[PDB]
Amino acid sequence: DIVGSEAFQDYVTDPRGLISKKDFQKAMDSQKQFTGPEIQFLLSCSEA
Amino acid sequence: GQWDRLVLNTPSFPSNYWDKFVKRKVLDKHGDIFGRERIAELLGMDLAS
Repeated sequence: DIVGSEAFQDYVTDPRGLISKKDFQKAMDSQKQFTGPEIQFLLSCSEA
Repeated sequence: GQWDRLVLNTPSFPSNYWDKFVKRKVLDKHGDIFGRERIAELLGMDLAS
């Protein structure tokens, strides 16, 4: 669902469409879809 | 629907109607998801003020 979120699309900076790790953390925190402990699990599962 | 967009930024939107906190309720409901500052600008209100 987060791909269609404007509050994360604006945080997307790379022209190729890539989103920085810190920016993607801040996007989750702003959208409040996932809580703090879940943030780390999503970060780990993300393609580092 | 297009015409109703004029009173969004006006400071007299809840006039001639019982409720005067409709903008505040809309802000408190949609700020966390669509951006609190964006909704404040849309409704013509200042959170700091």
